[PDB]
Formats: sequence, C-alpha cells, structure tokens
Amino acid sequence: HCPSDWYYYDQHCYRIFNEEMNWEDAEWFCTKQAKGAHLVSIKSAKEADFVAWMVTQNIEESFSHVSIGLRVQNKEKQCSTKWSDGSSVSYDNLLDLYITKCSLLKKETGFRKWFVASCIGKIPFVCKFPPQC
Amino acid sequence: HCPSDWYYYDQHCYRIFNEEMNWEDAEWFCTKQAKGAHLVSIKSAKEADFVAWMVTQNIEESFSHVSIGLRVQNKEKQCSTKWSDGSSVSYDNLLDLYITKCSLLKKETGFRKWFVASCIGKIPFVCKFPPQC
Amino acid sequence: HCPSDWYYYDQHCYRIFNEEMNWEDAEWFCTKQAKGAHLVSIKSAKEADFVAWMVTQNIEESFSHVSIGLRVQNKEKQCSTKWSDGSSVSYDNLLDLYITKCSLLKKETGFRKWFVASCIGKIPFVCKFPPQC
Amino acid sequence: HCPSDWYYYDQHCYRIFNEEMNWEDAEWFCTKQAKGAHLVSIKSAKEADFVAWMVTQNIEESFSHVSIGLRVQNKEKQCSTKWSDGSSVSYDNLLDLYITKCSLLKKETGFRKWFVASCIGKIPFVCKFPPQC
Amino acid sequence: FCCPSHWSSYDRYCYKVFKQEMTWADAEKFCTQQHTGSHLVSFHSTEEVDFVVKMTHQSLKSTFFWIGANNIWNKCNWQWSDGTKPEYKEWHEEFECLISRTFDNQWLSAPCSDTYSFVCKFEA
Amino acid sequence: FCCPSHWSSYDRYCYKVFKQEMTWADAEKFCTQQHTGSHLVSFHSTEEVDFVVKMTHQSLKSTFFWIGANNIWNKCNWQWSDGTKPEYKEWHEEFECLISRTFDNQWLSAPCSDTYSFVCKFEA
Amino acid sequence: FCCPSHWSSYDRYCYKVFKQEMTWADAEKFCTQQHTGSHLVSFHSTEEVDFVVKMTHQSLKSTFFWIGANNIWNKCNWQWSDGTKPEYKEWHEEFECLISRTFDNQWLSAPCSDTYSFVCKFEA
Amino acid sequence: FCCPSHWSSYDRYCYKVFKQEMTWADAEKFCTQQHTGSHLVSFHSTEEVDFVVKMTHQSLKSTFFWIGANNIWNKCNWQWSDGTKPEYKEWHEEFECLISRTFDNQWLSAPCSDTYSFVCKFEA
Repeated sequence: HCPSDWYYYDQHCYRIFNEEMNWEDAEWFCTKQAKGAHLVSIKSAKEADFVAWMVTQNIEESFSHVSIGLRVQNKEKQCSTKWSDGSSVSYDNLLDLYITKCSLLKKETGFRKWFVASCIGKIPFVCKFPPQC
Repeated sequence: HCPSDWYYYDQHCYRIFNEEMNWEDAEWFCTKQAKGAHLVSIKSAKEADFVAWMVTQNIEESFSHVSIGLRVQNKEKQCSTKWSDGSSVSYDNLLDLYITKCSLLKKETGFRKWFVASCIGKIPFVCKFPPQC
Repeated sequence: HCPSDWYYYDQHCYRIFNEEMNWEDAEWFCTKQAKGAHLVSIKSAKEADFVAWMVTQNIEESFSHVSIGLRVQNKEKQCSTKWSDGSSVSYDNLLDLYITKCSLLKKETGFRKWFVASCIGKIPFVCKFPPQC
Repeated sequence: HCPSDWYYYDQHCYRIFNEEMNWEDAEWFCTKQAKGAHLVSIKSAKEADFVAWMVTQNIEESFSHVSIGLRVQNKEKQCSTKWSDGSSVSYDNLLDLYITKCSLLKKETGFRKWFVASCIGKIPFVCKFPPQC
Repeated sequence: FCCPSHWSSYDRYCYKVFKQEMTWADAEKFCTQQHTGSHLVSFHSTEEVDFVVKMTHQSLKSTFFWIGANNIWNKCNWQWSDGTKPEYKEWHEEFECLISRTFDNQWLSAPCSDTYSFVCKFEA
Repeated sequence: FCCPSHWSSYDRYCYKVFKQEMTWADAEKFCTQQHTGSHLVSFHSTEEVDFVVKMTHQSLKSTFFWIGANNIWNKCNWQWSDGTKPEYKEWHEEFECLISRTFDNQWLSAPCSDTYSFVCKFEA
Repeated sequence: FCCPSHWSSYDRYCYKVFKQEMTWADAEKFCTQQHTGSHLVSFHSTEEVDFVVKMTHQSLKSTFFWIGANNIWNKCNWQWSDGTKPEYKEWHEEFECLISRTFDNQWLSAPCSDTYSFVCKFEA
Repeated sequence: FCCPSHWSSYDRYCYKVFKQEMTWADAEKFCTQQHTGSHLVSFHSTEEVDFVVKMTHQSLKSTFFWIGANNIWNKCNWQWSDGTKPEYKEWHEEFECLISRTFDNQWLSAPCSDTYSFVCKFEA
C-alpha cells in the first residue's frame, strides 16, 4: 500500500510532482519522500506503459516534460573519447548548453520513448520507491 | 531343458503363475524356483513377442495384469528432484496410492507395452531363469 | 646394351625363358644371369605393356602362363588374421594346394593383369636386370 | 615551393632532365639536386598520372624512354634461384645484355606502366624530392 | 517487499490462483508470462501447502490444481530385478505431473496432457 | 548355459547349419541376424572342426560350406623379389574366402561371390 | 614537410575547408578520399581551433562546420539513479555529432544526419 | 645406370632434344610426361652446357631452345632508390624465361609465351 496521491503498480509506488526542478534536486527530493526512493526508473515496457499512463493523468497541462532517473556517469563533457582520425579527445570546448547528460519523457510522444536532456532544466518529475511489507 | 509347465525360449525358461502377489513377493517367489531366477525381464522385441504369446496362452481369464521385473531404484516418493522454478523437491506429500514404482503387462494391449504400477497390487506374474547345461 | 636374346626397354633388360620352373627356382635362375637380376617387376603401365608385348612375341605356343616377381611375405598359410567374429586365426587347416602366394601373367588376357598362384607350379618366366654404363 | 623548372605535386617536387644517363648516374645526379632527392618513385595511380602528364609535357621529342627509381636488389645475374627440376641455380651464364635490373617509362604507353630494363642504357630521367617548410 | 495487486502473500513469496484450465506445460509457460520469476507453485513446508490450499479452496470451484513438478516417473532409474539395465525399452508413453487437492495437504498425479486449474508463484 | 532349440552345442558355443546357399558376405550378415553374437563359424582346434564337420555332413547334401574368413589374399603383404614394394598395381580383382569340406578336416577357398551353404556360431 | 597546394598549414598538419554540405558520415568518408591520413578536423589546443576558425571564417559563408567527433551521447555510460543498469531500453534513436562555429572557439552538436560544410586534416 | 634408347648420356644424367616448338610451360610439362624425373635441362657446369650445346647443334635446325628457368624478373626484390618498397605497383605484365644458344655457351631470355624447341633431362 502507498501514501496518498501515490499510485501502486506491480511492487512499487510512483507519483509525479508538478514542481519544476532540475535533475539533481528532483532526485534529492525523491529520496526524502521515502526509504529507497529515487527518480523513477523504467525497467520494462509494461512499467513504461503504466508510467506513461500515470503521467498523462496527473501532469499539469502547462508542463510537457518530465524527468526520469537515467543519467550519464562519465565525467568528461561528452562521451566520445576519440576523433575520427584515431586521436584522443583530450581537448573539449563543448558548450554547457549542449551537454545533455540527463533524460526525460515528453507529452509529444505520449510520454513513451526516452530523450537526452540538459540537467539544468527545471521540469516536473516522477518519483518511485518500494513500499514495505 | 526345463521343468514341467515351464516354457523354453532362446536360452531361458519362462512361466506365468496365476497366483496374485505383490511385486516383492512375486520376485522372492521366482528366486525360490531355481538358480538365477527372477521376475521376467524383456530384453528384445523377439523376447517381448514370445512372452506376450505365452501369457496369452496361460493366464486365467479373470486376471488381466501380469508383473515383470522392472522397478524404480530411487528412494524418494517420485523421481522429479526439481520443481519448474528450479528449487529442489525436498518436501513431498505424494500419496502412496500414487507411487507407481513397479511395472506390468496388460491384456488390453496383447501384453505388449510396459505400464508403471503400484508395487502393492496383487496380480499374476511371470518368472524367468537360465537352465544349466 | 644387353646380352643376346635379351630385350632392352627403358633402362633395363628383359627376357622370357621358356623353361618350366617354380617361382623360387626361376628367381634363383634370374639372379645368376646378371648383377641385380630378378624375376621381372612391373612398375608402370608402360612397362606392363612392353613386357606383355615381349612375352607374346617369344613365349612357346604350348605354354600359357608366365611368372613375375610378386610374392606374399606373410609366413602364415593365408593372410586373414581374424575371423568375421573378431577372434584370431590361430588354427589354420588350409590345403597347400590352395595356398597361392605367388603371381603370374596369362595369355588369356594378353599377359596384362596379375593373377595369384601356387608357388610350386612349373612355368616359363621373365627375368629383368639393369645393365651397367 | 620549388626551384625553377621543377613541378610541385602533392608534397614533392619533380623534374625530368633530358640528359641521357644510366640509372646509377641518374640517381647520383638526382641526389645532388637537393636533400632527400632520388630518381622518381611512383606510389599511387594519382602520382603515376601526374608524373606521366609531366613527362609528356617536357621530354625531348627525340627521346622516348625515361628512368624511374625501381631497381633489383638481388646480387645474382637473374632472380630465379631454382630450375624447374628443383635444383639450385648455382651456375649462370646469362649475358649482361639480358640482365634487366632497372626500370623505365615509355612514350608508347603514355608513360604509364613500368618496364624492366638494362641499367647501362643512357636515357632521360625524372628526379623527385620533398621540399622543406 | 510487497506483492503486486491481486496476488496473495505468504512468507516472502507471492502467489496467485488462476481458474483457466490448462495443460501442465501450458500452465507453467503462462505463469512465466505473468511476472518475473513466476512459475507453477512449488512447496517446501506443510505451512506453505496449507496456505495455498486455503487460498485455493476459497477461489477455485474445481478440486485439483497443477503443481510445479512434471514427468515424475520418466526421470526414474528403472532396473530389472535380475540386476541388468533396460537397454531395450518398450514402455507405454506416459507423463504424470503432480496436482494438489483443494481440501487436503496431500498430493496426487495426473497425465500432463490433462487439463486443470493452477497457481503461480514468485519471490521478492 | 544352454543353446537355443534347433542349435547344437559344443564346448561352450552354439552352432547351427543353414542349407540356403548364399554368398560369403550374405551368409555372414544372415548369421548376424539369427542371434546375438552370431557369425560364420570360426575354428580354434581340430576337435571343433570335427564336430561341425560331423554335424554338417549329416544335414547338408552339398559338400562345401562357408567359413568365417574372407579376402584371404587381399590382406597379404606383396613384395617384388627385387625388394621394392608394389606402388603401381595391375591386379586382377579377386576375392577368395575359406570353405570347409563335409568329409574332411581340411579347408579350401572359393571366390567370395560364389554360393554355398554355411554354419553360424555364437558364445554363451 | 610541405602541404599540398590549396591546403593550409599549421603546426605540422595540413588543413583544407570544403563548402559542399554533407552529413557527418559523408564528410568523414570524403576527407578520407582527399589524401592519405585525411579525416575531419580534430583539435588538441586552443591555438589550433583559432587557426581553423579564422581559416574557415574567411572561406565559408555558412556558420557551422562538421568536426571529427560523432555519436557523442550513444557511447555514454547511462545508469539509473537507483544504481541499477539500463538492461531494458526504450531510447529515442538520436545521434549527435560535434560542429564548430565560424565566429568563436566554442563547439556545439547537431544530428549527424544534418548537413553542414566541413574541414579535413592530415599529418606530414 | 644406362639411359633409355634415343636419349644421350652425360655424367650420370640422361638428355634428349625435342624439335617441337612449345611455350616454356608446355615444354616443361611435356618433359614431365616423357620419363620419371624428367624436366627441362638445368646446368651446373660449363662442361655440361657444352655437351647439350653440341648435342643440340647437331639435331636442331633452330638456334634457340628452352632451359629450365622461368619468370626470372618476377621473383626479384625490387626497391625504390629512395629506400621504400613498392607497395603500389603498376608493372607491365612480363614473363622472361631462359633459353640457350646452339652455337655458344652463353644464355639469354625470351617471353615465356614465345615458342622454341627444347631439351629434357633426368637422373639415374
């Protein structure tokens, strides 16, 4: 069973918060909600369908993008370590504006496929955690 | 050559006894008849045909099943050591009535194919042993 | 070049003697004729054709078989060391009359193919040796 | 950039000299022209086309053959070390006139394919070297 | 950890009874498709059998349901009382699978091609 | 151990004479199908030959029967008296197999494609 | 060592800007065919970027040109904030490649299927 | 050991001149079919060349005959005076084979596709 406003699917609880936040803050926020909570992770088409369905039913009409837990672990600006000529990418002037190490879902596709995105954007997000029994 | 009422086929002697007995008692009975005697064993289609023919000619019309020497060596109630989920079968509540560790032949099929059966049933049986020369 | 009555083909000298002798005596006879001489050996179709041609032109019309140098080295009566059941052939009562460890050529086939034969038969034979230069 | 009368293609300088010389003298001559200079070497169809084009535009109408840097390193008269019978070629009476260890280009083929030739012939030749920057 | 809705929980496993009557092989595949780690029930204690029997008796109208064990006599080590091994065989094709009762803790068997209800199980 | 009915026994083996006239290869295959371990007779003593000869003389009307040895001259090691080995060959295709007499203990041979009666043998 | 005619030189490398607008993959192949060791430009210092930017600004009318790095986000190591790895995937097919500006030393990206001008480079 | 009739002997080898005019490859194969160990002549001394030249001058009407060496310039190790190896090649397909004179001990070459007389040789 789960808190009010939270949905129970399979063995976890999900909830979309219509508060605009960047990936880090969203993830931190989620961990405060409950033990083991994090930004939602989609581990199967069935869960993908459910999460999409839920977002559709509770997101604010103004908002259109929602954050999910996928993030790039690499420390470099982008993940290509070599240029087409074989040399290493030891010098990198990519603009922060173009560093897209986070992910999200969008209304334009029924909240289904995953899209890469800047981690400094402030958007709604869905949390997920496993309730105890 | 063989005792009276016994049939000689290939290199052994066979005989069906129309005395109802359980597998163990039948097997013990057979061993008392002669050296190396045991419940019949069928080791080829030719021997299978002969034994079937013999049973047909000497079994009592009332009886329909006849015991043969095949038996399960396993000590457990049934021989499946694992469940479909991969776990071991360490707990087993199979009813004795459903433990079929013995075998027999039946008139319904001309005494040909082999059928599994309870070892506590009392039926006719055929013995077999190799005569000396 | 070669002695009178001997034919020179390729690098050797051949000659058929119309004296009836058994294989051993023929072979011994040949070795006395010259250094390195032996009963003829056929080592190619070309030599086979030549030797056949020569025999045809010099053999006595009465004679029809001619000895050649091929012989069985095995010491046993016949060369089958095992019976069809896998056991060894340690006991052998084959009649001498049927022990054919030698070979010959016959007029019936234009003196071409080789035939097995008794070594105690007395027939004409051809010798062969390599002349020196 | 390159000296007067020299052509610049890709990263090297080429020039055909209409002075009749044998391979060795031509090669020595080329090395005196500049650092790293040698008789031309053709290392690609593109360079082959360019060198052919250049020769065509600057060779004397009287001359028809032009030397290039390819030469046999082998010390023996010819390079076949074994005869068809497997024996080694330890004795060799090939005439000098027939020892063709050098190469050249000819007008008859638009100065394209390479031909083997005597190294004692005196003909025009093209030099090549890499200019410094 | 909790069990999905419409599933019952016991010990640390999840159970669910299905009425559709299927063959052994089909029931097992079916269970497989219902959830990760799901299979036909398996039992490792009397208490557990009790639980699925009570759970099953209050939902099923039938009396028998498939259990996760199949071909119980085909795997056996058969031997002739005369000591030798059955090189030549003339068996009658037979495949028995285990089934549970809805009114007792004892089990029985039935031809695997037969058709009965069943219950699925998975951990976590 | 005893011999099957219609088979004779000697030493610890079983023998049986067959009148059908077959080729060597066929007789052997045939014997193979008559009983496990069965093949054309093989001999390992004078006493044994005696036994099958007596047994065979009283049943066969022919005079010769196939024995379990074939291709007796094809297996040989042929060599030219000049020492060398027959690399090039021009033999006349010939396959001799052994046969026994019905009135003596001596053996002979005959083209394996020929047709004679025979006797089968097996142990136990 | 010198650079071929119609190519610019910097450090010990050769550069050449091409106006034809091609996709990333095509630009790279194209560079490959222009000279041995040739590829889309790669940068290993600020001074070098400066050089191709000046060189490129005075020849190109466009504003962006392809750089030798592709699929910059496909190679990444993505992980769920919950620690686990993305076994199941549902990404939206996307391939970003790097591009340079003609008025600055900073770089950006663009779908590799897009069409821009470019510059080739090779050593010696 | 002696030489076959119609063959000449020298040292411990056998020689025979053939007038038919064939290509190098054909002459060699031909020699191969004439006798075991037979091939186009090979020379390992001045005295031997002398012998086949005299022998050949008195039988052949031509002036040149094939010798057992082929592709004399294809096997060579060609190198550019600049040290490097000919990775890229643009040779003109050419195959020279050796030939002897009938009036001298000196040898020459000729395209292997040409047609000349020849002499075969073998040991023993």
